[PDB]
Amino acid sequence: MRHLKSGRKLNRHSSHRLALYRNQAKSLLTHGRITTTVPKAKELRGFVDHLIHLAKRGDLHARRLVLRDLQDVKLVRKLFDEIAPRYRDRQGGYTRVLKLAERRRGDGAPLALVELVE
Amino acid sequence: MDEIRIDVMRASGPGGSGVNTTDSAVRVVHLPTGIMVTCQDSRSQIKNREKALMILRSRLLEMKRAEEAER
Amino acid sequence: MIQPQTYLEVADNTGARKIMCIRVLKGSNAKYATVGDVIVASVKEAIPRGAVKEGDVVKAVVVRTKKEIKRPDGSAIRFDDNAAVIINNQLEPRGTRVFGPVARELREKGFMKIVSLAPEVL
Amino acid sequence: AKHPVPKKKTSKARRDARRSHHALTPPTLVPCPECKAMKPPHTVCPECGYYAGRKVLEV
Amino acid sequence: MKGILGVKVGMTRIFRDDRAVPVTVILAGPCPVVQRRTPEKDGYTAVQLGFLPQNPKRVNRPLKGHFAKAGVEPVRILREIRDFNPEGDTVTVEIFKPGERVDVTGTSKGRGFAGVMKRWNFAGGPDSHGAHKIHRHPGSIGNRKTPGRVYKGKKMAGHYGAERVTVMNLEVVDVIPEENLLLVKGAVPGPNGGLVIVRETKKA
Amino acid sequence: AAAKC
Amino acid sequence: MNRGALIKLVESRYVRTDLPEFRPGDTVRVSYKVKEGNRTRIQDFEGIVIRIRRNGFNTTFTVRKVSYGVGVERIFPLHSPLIQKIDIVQRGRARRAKLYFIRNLSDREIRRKLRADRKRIDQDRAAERAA
RNA sequence: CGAUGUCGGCUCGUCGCAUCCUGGGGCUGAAGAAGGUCCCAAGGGUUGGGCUGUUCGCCCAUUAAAGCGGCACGCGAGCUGGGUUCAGAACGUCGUGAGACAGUUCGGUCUCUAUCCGCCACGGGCGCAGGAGGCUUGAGGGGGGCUCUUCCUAGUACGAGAGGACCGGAAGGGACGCACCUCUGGUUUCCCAGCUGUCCCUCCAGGGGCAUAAGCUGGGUAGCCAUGUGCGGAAGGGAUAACCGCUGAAAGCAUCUAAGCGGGAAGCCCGCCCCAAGAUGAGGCCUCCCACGGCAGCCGGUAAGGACCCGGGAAGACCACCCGGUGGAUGGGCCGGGGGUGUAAGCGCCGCGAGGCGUUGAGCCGACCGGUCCCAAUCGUCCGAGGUCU
RNA sequence: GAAUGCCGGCAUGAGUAACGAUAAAGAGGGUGAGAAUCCCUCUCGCCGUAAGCCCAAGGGUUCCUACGCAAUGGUCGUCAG
Ligand SMILES: [Mg+2]
Ligand SMILES: [Mg+2]
Ligand SMILES: [Mg+2]
Ligand SMILES: [Mg+2]
Ligand SMILES: [Mg+2]
Ligand SMILES: [Mg+2]
Ligand SMILES: [Mg+2]
Ligand SMILES: [Mg+2]
Ligand SMILES: [Mg+2]
Ligand SMILES: [Mg+2]
Ligand SMILES: [Mg+2]
Ligand SMILES: [Mg+2]
Ligand SMILES: [Mg+2]
Ligand SMILES: [Mg+2]
Ligand SMILES: [Mg+2]
Ligand SMILES: [Mg+2]
Ligand SMILES: [Mg+2]
Ligand SMILES: [Mg+2]
Ligand SMILES: [Mg+2]
Ligand SMILES: [Mg+2]
Ligand SMILES: [Mg+2]
Ligand SMILES: [Mg+2]
Ligand SMILES: [Mg+2]
Ligand SMILES: [Mg+2]
Ligand SMILES: [Mg+2]
Ligand SMILES: [Mg+2]
Ligand SMILES: [Mg+2]
Ligand SMILES: [Mg+2]
Ligand SMILES: [Mg+2]
Ligand SMILES: [Mg+2]
Ligand SMILES: [Mg+2]
Ligand SMILES: [Mg+2]
Ligand SMILES: [Mg+2]
Ligand SMILES: [Mg+2]
Ligand SMILES: [Mg+2]
Ligand SMILES: [Mg+2]
Ligand SMILES: [Mg+2]
Ligand SMILES: [Mg+2]
Ligand SMILES: [Mg+2]
Ligand SMILES: [Mg+2]
Ligand SMILES: [Mg+2]
Ligand SMILES: [Mg+2]
Ligand SMILES: [Mg+2]
Ligand SMILES: [Mg+2]
Ligand SMILES: [Mg+2]
Ligand SMILES: [Mg+2]
Ligand SMILES: [Mg+2]
Ligand SMILES: [Mg+2]
Ligand SMILES: [Mg+2]
Ligand SMILES: [Mg+2]
Ligand SMILES: [Mg+2]
Ligand SMILES: [Mg+2]
Ligand SMILES: [Mg+2]
Ligand SMILES: [Mg+2]
Ligand SMILES: [Mg+2]
Ligand SMILES: [Mg+2]
Ligand SMILES: [Mg+2]
Ligand SMILES: [Mg+2]
Ligand SMILES: [Mg+2]
Ligand SMILES: [Mg+2]
Ligand SMILES: [Mg+2]
Ligand SMILES: [Mg+2]
Ligand SMILES: [Mg+2]
Ligand SMILES: [Mg+2]
Ligand SMILES: [Mg+2]
Ligand SMILES: [Mg+2]
Ligand SMILES: [Mg+2]
Ligand SMILES: [Mg+2]
Ligand SMILES: [Mg+2]
Ligand SMILES: [Mg+2]
Ligand SMILES: [Mg+2]
Ligand SMILES: [Mg+2]
Ligand SMILES: [Mg+2]
Ligand SMILES: [Mg+2]
Ligand SMILES: [Mg+2]
Ligand SMILES: [Mg+2]
Ligand SMILES: [Mg+2]
Ligand SMILES: [Mg+2]
Ligand SMILES: [Mg+2]
Ligand SMILES: [Mg+2]
Ligand SMILES: [Mg+2]
Ligand SMILES: [Mg+2]
Ligand SMILES: [Mg+2]
Ligand SMILES: [Mg+2]
Ligand SMILES: [Mg+2]
Ligand SMILES: [Mg+2]
Ligand SMILES: [Mg+2]
Ligand SMILES: [Mg+2]
Ligand SMILES: [Mg+2]
Ligand SMILES: [Mg+2]
Ligand SMILES: [Mg+2]
Ligand SMILES: [Mg+2]
Ligand SMILES: [Mg+2]
Ligand SMILES: [Mg+2]
Ligand SMILES: [Mg+2]
Ligand SMILES: [Mg+2]
Ligand SMILES: [Mg+2]
Ligand SMILES: [Mg+2]
Ligand SMILES: [Mg+2]
Ligand SMILES: [Mg+2]
Ligand SMILES: [Mg+2]
Ligand SMILES: [Mg+2]
Ligand SMILES: [Mg+2]
Ligand SMILES: [Mg+2]
Ligand SMILES: [Mg+2]
Ligand SMILES: [Mg+2]
Ligand SMILES: [Mg+2]
Ligand SMILES: [Mg+2]
Ligand SMILES: [Mg+2]
Ligand SMILES: [Mg+2]
Ligand SMILES: [Mg+2]
Ligand SMILES: [Mg+2]
Ligand SMILES: [Mg+2]
Ligand SMILES: [Mg+2]
Ligand SMILES: [Mg+2]
Ligand SMILES: [Mg+2]
Ligand SMILES: [Mg+2]
Ligand SMILES: [Mg+2]
Ligand SMILES: [Mg+2]
Ligand SMILES: [Mg+2]
Ligand SMILES: [Mg+2]
Ligand SMILES: [Mg+2]
Ligand SMILES: [Mg+2]
Ligand SMILES: [Mg+2]
Ligand SMILES: [Mg+2]
Ligand SMILES: [Mg+2]
Ligand SMILES: [Mg+2]
Ligand SMILES: [Mg+2]
Ligand SMILES: [Mg+2]
Ligand SMILES: [Mg+2]
Ligand SMILES: [Mg+2]
Ligand SMILES: [Mg+2]
Ligand SMILES: [Mg+2]
Ligand SMILES: [Mg+2]
Ligand SMILES: [Mg+2]
Ligand SMILES: [Mg+2]
Ligand SMILES: [Mg+2]
Ligand SMILES: [Mg+2]
Ligand SMILES: [Mg+2]
Ligand SMILES: [Mg+2]
Ligand SMILES: [Mg+2]
Ligand SMILES: [Mg+2]
Ligand SMILES: [Mg+2]
Ligand SMILES: [Mg+2]
Ligand SMILES: [Mg+2]
Ligand SMILES: [Mg+2]
Ligand SMILES: [Mg+2]
Ligand SMILES: [Mg+2]
Ligand SMILES: [Mg+2]
Ligand SMILES: [Mg+2]
Ligand SMILES: [Mg+2]
Ligand SMILES: [Mg+2]
Ligand SMILES: [Mg+2]
Ligand SMILES: [Mg+2]
Ligand SMILES: [Mg+2]
Ligand SMILES: [Mg+2]
Ligand SMILES: [Mg+2]
Ligand SMILES: [Mg+2]
Ligand SMILES: [Mg+2]
Ligand SMILES: [Mg+2]
Ligand SMILES: [Mg+2]
Ligand SMILES: [Mg+2]
Ligand SMILES: [Mg+2]
Ligand SMILES: [Mg+2]
Ligand SMILES: [Mg+2]
Ligand SMILES: [Mg+2]
Ligand SMILES: [Mg+2]
Ligand SMILES: [Mg+2]
Ligand SMILES: [Mg+2]
Ligand SMILES: [Mg+2]
Ligand SMILES: [Mg+2]
Ligand SMILES: [Mg+2]
Ligand SMILES: [Mg+2]
Ligand SMILES: [Mg+2]
Ligand SMILES: [Mg+2]
Ligand SMILES: [Mg+2]
Ligand SMILES: [Mg+2]
Ligand SMILES: [Mg+2]
Ligand SMILES: [Mg+2]
Ligand SMILES: [Mg+2]
Ligand SMILES: [Mg+2]
Ligand SMILES: [Mg+2]
Ligand SMILES: [Mg+2]
Ligand SMILES: [Mg+2]
Ligand SMILES: [Mg+2]
Ligand SMILES: [Mg+2]
Ligand SMILES: [Mg+2]
Ligand SMILES: [Mg+2]
Ligand SMILES: [Mg+2]
Ligand SMILES: [Mg+2]
Ligand SMILES: [Mg+2]
Ligand SMILES: [Mg+2]
Ligand SMILES: [Mg+2]
Ligand SMILES: [Mg+2]
Ligand SMILES: [Mg+2]
Ligand SMILES: [Mg+2]
Ligand SMILES: [Mg+2]
Ligand SMILES: [Mg+2]
Ligand SMILES: [Mg+2]
Ligand SMILES: [Mg+2]
Ligand SMILES: [Mg+2]
Ligand SMILES: [Mg+2]
Ligand SMILES: [Mg+2]
Ligand SMILES: [Mg+2]
Ligand SMILES: [Mg+2]
Ligand SMILES: [Mg+2]
Ligand SMILES: [Mg+2]
Ligand SMILES: [Mg+2]
Ligand SMILES: [Mg+2]
Ligand SMILES: [Mg+2]
Ligand SMILES: [Mg+2]
Ligand SMILES: [Mg+2]
Ligand SMILES: [Mg+2]
Ligand SMILES: [Mg+2]
Ligand SMILES: [Mg+2]
Ligand SMILES: [Mg+2]
Ligand SMILES: [Mg+2]
Ligand SMILES: [Mg+2]
Ligand SMILES: [Mg+2]
Ligand SMILES: [Mg+2]
Ligand SMILES: [Mg+2]
Ligand SMILES: [Mg+2]
Ligand SMILES: [Mg+2]
Ligand SMILES: [Mg+2]
Ligand SMILES: [Mg+2]
Ligand SMILES: [Mg+2]
Ligand SMILES: [Mg+2]
Ligand SMILES: [Mg+2]
Ligand SMILES: [Mg+2]
Ligand SMILES: [Mg+2]
Ligand SMILES: [Mg+2]
Ligand SMILES: [Mg+2]
Ligand SMILES: [Mg+2]
Ligand SMILES: [Zn+2]
Repeated sequence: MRHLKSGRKLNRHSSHRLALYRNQAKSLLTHGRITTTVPKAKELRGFVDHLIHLAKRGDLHARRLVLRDLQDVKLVRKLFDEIAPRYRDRQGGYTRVLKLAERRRGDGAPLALVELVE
Repeated sequence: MDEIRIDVMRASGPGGSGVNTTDSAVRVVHLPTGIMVTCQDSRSQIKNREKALMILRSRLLEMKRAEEAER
Repeated sequence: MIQPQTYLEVADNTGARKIMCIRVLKGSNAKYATVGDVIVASVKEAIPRGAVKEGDVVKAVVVRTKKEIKRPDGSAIRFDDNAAVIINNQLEPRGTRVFGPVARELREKGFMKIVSLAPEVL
Repeated sequence: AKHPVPKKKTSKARRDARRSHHALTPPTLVPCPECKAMKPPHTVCPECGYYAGRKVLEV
Repeated sequence: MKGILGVKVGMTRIFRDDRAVPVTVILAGPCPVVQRRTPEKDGYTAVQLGFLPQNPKRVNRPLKGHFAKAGVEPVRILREIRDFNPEGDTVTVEIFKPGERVDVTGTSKGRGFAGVMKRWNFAGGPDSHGAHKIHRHPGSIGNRKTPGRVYKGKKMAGHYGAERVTVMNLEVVDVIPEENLLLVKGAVPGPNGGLVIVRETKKA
Repeated sequence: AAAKC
Repeated sequence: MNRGALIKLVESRYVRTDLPEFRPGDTVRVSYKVKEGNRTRIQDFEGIVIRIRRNGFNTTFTVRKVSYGVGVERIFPLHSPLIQKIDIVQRGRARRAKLYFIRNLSDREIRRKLRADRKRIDQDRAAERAA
């Protein structure tokens, strides 16, 4: 049973799944838009949204929190000085997920893009 | 024989498919005293019931011949 | 929650130190004994010249359990050990002193003399 | 286990009675309001790149 | 044979006479009478109650007509209470006073495909001493050539839960008519937010 | 394997 | 509906606010109404608060004490009407929220581990200095 | 004999009744209590341990009782493999010997994939003369069915005494069942903290990886849970069994019977709970649509509706079921509360220093109760009556 | 028409078991008719008395480069022993 459980497993153990969310956060904040599978996209939303929100806070603690996951002071600087300003007055939902139409040839995986919002 | 109970049951040890499924082992109980004799010397429940009853009597006889000696 | 094989300390001066439960005297097949329930036990450890001796098959009422006892007012009580007072067939204690606290449940179950002799009732 | 095995050859009638549930359902497709091309609903149109009225990606 | 429809709020406890009382809270009323089954017309007696107000944009035309013929605003749940003809045309928690006994019906929690241990309390297998991949298995399911089959109704694995369950003879601990709440002593089938039925008890 | 002896 | 607010509403006729705040590691004396065969007396139970599990009105706190040689733990619903009063006997300072580890400690070691919470002791003495 | 796997155990039952207990009886060498014996009764129940491979049996502690049998001595394509039932070894014994043994002793490979019937669950199709959305009747099934202790009556009846009821009425248990998560108690794979070694970022400080598929440790929400909580066995109606009668012949008496009538069981029928109209005998009610266009048929376009697709769900393997789809609080975010952890970083101060104090119940913070259209459920597509005959 | 016959062909089981260590993946860029699977970049994980390096046996062109993808590769393939 699975009653009222939050969180996909994406057929990974605890440390692989976390690392997966972290490397996708890195790619997303880096390029602004990434294509991945639909389930992964849906889970990256909140994991990344939270990081942007801490950037909106701007304090040193927040930065040190973000660096636990992103680890790249350059990228964290991009987050704090370019990305986060765009969202001062947006109240969450800095990310969006739109499903693509074609599937991966080699396994049929439904894809989607994840991107930052205007 | 009205104060004697006779139990039958599977035996012990060798005998392959036979010893597995045969009620060849006999117990005999003298119900007032409680003294018993068991026997699985043969493969026959009948030859074993006979040898067990014979021993139960011989033993009871000695117990009876011995309480008299004390007297 | 006391069952056969369970060891209990002896909270009286009979000379018994440790009894090992061998029967929960509660109906046909009670699985566990709690405070106020009588068990049968054998005396596994005793002290010299006491009334009971190592090997006797005695009765005893559980007075302290390590599993918490629940109560209608919504509270619960827990003791650091499992303890029992050795009794006779008329349910009276056989020693003359009860060591340590006992569950107030014993009162509502007919063990006043045990509740009386105990130093504290919780 | 003791290696369960088919007791009888399955007949043509019965193997095909089994596949009576195997047909594919054609893919759900709606027209794209922008370029009138057919595409699965709830996806960005892979032909013109529009979704929700606006352009979302280069095709 | 009074009854009402209701939703399960959750559990808590109150203190009544220096005692904790485990209670489930039910939001029962109010239930507009939508149709009355009569012997002259339906062959039996019962009242079709409504419960929970509905967005009329969601109620299709066959249902809108049904509601209209009664004068009732669209309701989400229609359920009957057999052998119950209330005087008025609205049934509320006030049909129960504290101290009465009720039967409560709900849809139990769904275990899905449930093993033979969780479903039927089977003892399962040993976990050591050589037990071979059978630790939660049912064991024998039959005899041999006689009867050479397995009985209908033989307890096996399969879906378990999410089925109608009535718990009987529950006590009514309190009735808060201000909020259509019903307190009931004990446990009631199903999840918080689930729909339940509260009937008068059939025990005596 | 086990045997009928 | 707001199911949580309904539960809160049901429970609210039973909520106390007359009891002092206390933390794990504090020493506390609970005055508890206890029925004894016939009558109702107040039996005190003083000891270290080794646990407070919080669930709103359903909060319970566990108090440990050694009594005539044997350790006794007694669980109390924090909003029980069976509680006459609670008196703060000492403020101890813990570093965790559940002090189960003191079941295996000596008297000396517990004294070493839960020293007097000077800060909340000066808070308790700076209070009542409201006349 | 081109194989029907053999003891015991475990698991899972089901049936018989020559009934171990519980219910109802007659006789008693039945005062009462307790027995004996036989009759009715198979609804339910029928404990845990020591020895032994054991079956069997003995023993300990209980119990209302610790029933006996059938089902390939039920059940190894369900498990076990202690015994039996290969090859090794030894003892006793027999044999000159090789070897032998219902003699003993130590050891000794038990085969991932279920085609058909059957069983447990879940769908798809078609049917139920118009098409639909709801709500239902219950033919017929299934589940369940146990019992003890104490107290009152009453220390009464009975009994020299010891001892000690019927009837009736309270209360409290054991086991089993169904549900539940408020409490008690678990878990809680990253919800928090602490800790070691090492490598790293960035030198300090602060962190991150790895030490398990959590490195270790202390805790831990929801959920799922029992050891925890609620509730169940009935009541009651009816017909009966053994048994006991009323009235009553044949047969002037007598007779429970031949005419007729009554009493009478944990059992039987109903009652309770659950399934159920594929109940093709395809039921009933409420509401909705409606005689469209083209030569009991075909073809088109629609109706009420439905499905697809999407956001989801204490629903779930897929399917199904339930909710929601911008006219929206469905999931994600954000906010407030709950809850856990237990006082973050940074700074200031004290200490030579490990550290300590303050800022501070701080900081972090899954799932819980909610709010909020910030993000996504865009936009749409297809199917779907015109009712045969008497 | 049968010999658990011989040789071959084709069925059934079945879209089933499985796809060979639970060291682990993610994205971006490129190429191409075609890319989860080839090339490049960044991030993550694993071995490190080895899962690195050098000899001897054995193997025998498998080495390097260009052009290729029918078959071989347990999928794919533009890649490749
Ligand atoms: Mg499960
Ligand atoms: Mg699981
Ligand atoms: Mg959720
Ligand atoms: Mg996670
Ligand atoms: Mg997997
Ligand atoms: Mg995997
Ligand atoms: Mg997989
Ligand atoms: Mg790891
Ligand atoms: Mg990158
Ligand atoms: Mg670009
Ligand atoms: Mg990609
Ligand atoms: Mg992916
Ligand atoms: Mg700064
Ligand atoms: Mg989409
Ligand atoms: Mg698609
Ligand atoms: Mg492929
Ligand atoms: Mg491919
Ligand atoms: Mg005989
Ligand atoms: Mg034998
Ligand atoms: Mg032997
Ligand atoms: Mg032999
Ligand atoms: Mg034979
Ligand atoms: Mg002692
Ligand atoms: Mg002595
Ligand atoms: Mg000794
Ligand atoms: Mg001795
Ligand atoms: Mg004593
Ligand atoms: Mg002591
Ligand atoms: Mg097998
Ligand atoms: Mg096997
Ligand atoms: Mg196997
Ligand atoms: Mg196989
Ligand atoms: Mg065949
Ligand atoms: Mg076949
Ligand atoms: Mg065939
Ligand atoms: Mg064929
Ligand atoms: Mg078939
Ligand atoms: Mg064909
Ligand atoms: Mg198939
Ligand atoms: Mg097709
Ligand atoms: Mg009240
Ligand atoms: Mg419900
Ligand atoms: Mg449910
Ligand atoms: Mg579920
Ligand atoms: Mg179950
Ligand atoms: Mg279970
Ligand atoms: Mg078991
Ligand atoms: Mg077992
Ligand atoms: Mg087990
Ligand atoms: Mg195991
Ligand atoms: Mg094995
Ligand atoms: Mg197996
Ligand atoms: Mg195993
Ligand atoms: Mg199982
Ligand atoms: Mg099995
Ligand atoms: Mg067979
Ligand atoms: Mg067999
Ligand atoms: Mg048959
Ligand atoms: Mg279901
Ligand atoms: Mg009751
Ligand atoms: Mg309300
Ligand atoms: Mg319902
Ligand atoms: Mg609802
Ligand atoms: Mg709540
Ligand atoms: Mg102390
Ligand atoms: Mg310390
Ligand atoms: Mg200290
Ligand atoms: Mg302090
Ligand atoms: Mg043969
Ligand atoms: Mg053959
Ligand atoms: Mg054959
Ligand atoms: Mg064969
Ligand atoms: Mg065969
Ligand atoms: Mg009979
Ligand atoms: Mg009887
Ligand atoms: Mg009787
Ligand atoms: Mg009699
Ligand atoms: Mg009598
Ligand atoms: Mg008789
Ligand atoms: Mg019976
Ligand atoms: Mg044994
Ligand atoms: Mg032993
Ligand atoms: Mg034995
Ligand atoms: Mg024997
Ligand atoms: Mg008896
Ligand atoms: Mg007896
Ligand atoms: Mg026994
Ligand atoms: Mg049987
Ligand atoms: Mg057999
Ligand atoms: Mg048998
Ligand atoms: Mg067998
Ligand atoms: Mg078999
Ligand atoms: Mg086998
Ligand atoms: Mg066997
Ligand atoms: Mg077989
Ligand atoms: Mg089998
Ligand atoms: Mg077989
Ligand atoms: Mg063997
Ligand atoms: Mg072995
Ligand atoms: Mg051989
Ligand atoms: Mg010799
Ligand atoms: Mg010779
Ligand atoms: Mg010789
Ligand atoms: Mg000779
Ligand atoms: Mg010989
Ligand atoms: Mg031999
Ligand atoms: Mg022999
Ligand atoms: Mg031997
Ligand atoms: Mg020997
Ligand atoms: Mg060995
Ligand atoms: Mg042997
Ligand atoms: Mg295998
Ligand atoms: Mg099959
Ligand atoms: Mg067949
Ligand atoms: Mg079938
Ligand atoms: Mg169907
Ligand atoms: Mg019709
Ligand atoms: Mg319908
Ligand atoms: Mg019905
Ligand atoms: Mg019926
Ligand atoms: Mg039928
Ligand atoms: Mg029935
Ligand atoms: Mg019954
Ligand atoms: Mg009396
Ligand atoms: Mg009288
Ligand atoms: Mg007397
Ligand atoms: Mg009585
Ligand atoms: Mg049963
Ligand atoms: Mg149920
Ligand atoms: Mg259950
Ligand atoms: Mg539950
Ligand atoms: Mg449950
Ligand atoms: Mg809990
Ligand atoms: Mg909870
Ligand atoms: Mg919980
Ligand atoms: Mg807890
Ligand atoms: Mg974390
Ligand atoms: Mg450092
Ligand atoms: Mg580190
Ligand atoms: Mg590393
Ligand atoms: Mg490493
Ligand atoms: Mg690792
Ligand atoms: Mg380890
Ligand atoms: Mg960690
Ligand atoms: Mg832990
Ligand atoms: Mg814990
Ligand atoms: Mg929890
Ligand atoms: Mg919990
Ligand atoms: Mg649960
Ligand atoms: Mg339990
Ligand atoms: Mg007459
Ligand atoms: Mg007469
Ligand atoms: Mg007659
Ligand atoms: Mg009659
Ligand atoms: Mg009468
Ligand atoms: Mg009658
Ligand atoms: Mg009864
Ligand atoms: Mg139904
Ligand atoms: Mg129908
Ligand atoms: Mg129906
Ligand atoms: Mg027909
Ligand atoms: Mg018809
Ligand atoms: Mg029929
Ligand atoms: Mg018809
Ligand atoms: Mg119908
Ligand atoms: Mg009808
Ligand atoms: Mg549908
Ligand atoms: Mg789903
Ligand atoms: Mg589904
Ligand atoms: Mg699904
Ligand atoms: Mg819908
Ligand atoms: Mg729409
Ligand atoms: Mg729509
Ligand atoms: Mg929402
Ligand atoms: Mg929300
Ligand atoms: Mg709503
Ligand atoms: Mg989700
Ligand atoms: Mg808090
Ligand atoms: Mg501090
Ligand atoms: Mg600080
Ligand atoms: Mg610091
Ligand atoms: Mg600091
Ligand atoms: Mg300094
Ligand atoms: Mg400190
Ligand atoms: Mg907090
Ligand atoms: Mg964090
Ligand atoms: Mg926050
Ligand atoms: Mg919060
Ligand atoms: Mg969050
Ligand atoms: Mg809750
Ligand atoms: Mg609004
Ligand atoms: Mg469109
Ligand atoms: Mg021929
Ligand atoms: Mg041949
Ligand atoms: Mg051939
Ligand atoms: Mg050829
Ligand atoms: Mg061939
Ligand atoms: Mg051939
Ligand atoms: Mg071929
Ligand atoms: Mg084939
Ligand atoms: Mg083939
Ligand atoms: Mg095939
Ligand atoms: Mg398939
Ligand atoms: Mg198959
Ligand atoms: Mg399969
Ligand atoms: Mg395979
Ligand atoms: Mg597979
Ligand atoms: Mg493999
Ligand atoms: Mg692999
Ligand atoms: Mg490995
Ligand atoms: Mg592994
Ligand atoms: Mg590895
Ligand atoms: Mg993987
Ligand atoms: Mg990535
Ligand atoms: Mg990738
Ligand atoms: Mg890649
Ligand atoms: Mg790529
Ligand atoms: Mg590729
Ligand atoms: Mg390709
Ligand atoms: Mg590469
Ligand atoms: Mg090294
Ligand atoms: Mg060479
Ligand atoms: Mg070679
Ligand atoms: Mg070559
Ligand atoms: Mg190729
Ligand atoms: Mg090609
Ligand atoms: Mg190819
Ligand atoms: Mg070529
Ligand atoms: Mg190939
Ligand atoms: Mg290939
Ligand atoms: Mg290969
Ligand atoms: Mg190419
Ligand atoms: Mg090469
Ligand atoms: Zn387009």
